[PDB]
Amino acid sequence: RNRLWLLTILVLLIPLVFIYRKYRKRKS
Amino acid sequence: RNRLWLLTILVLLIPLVFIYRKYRKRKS
Amino acid sequence: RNRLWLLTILVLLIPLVFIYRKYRKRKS
Repeated sequence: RNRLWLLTILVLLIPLVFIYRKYRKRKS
Repeated sequence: RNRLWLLTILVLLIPLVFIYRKYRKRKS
Repeated sequence: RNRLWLLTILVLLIPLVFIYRKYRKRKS
């Protein structure tokens, strides 16, 4: 009811990174 | 009575962002 | 035949794109 289930969960989070790319205004 | 299985299906979908990086089409 | 568990393993992989951002810029 957890642990292994948690690993499956992490990927769902990854669409967040794409949103960050859009913000990419200036390099730092 | 449990959409937990459905959440697992979503995770497979995020590799799309990785594909965008390969394009390197600057802005878009 | 039936490898539903295998499909979940693919899902773990997308966090890799986020990791590249952590590395920053190299080239050198």
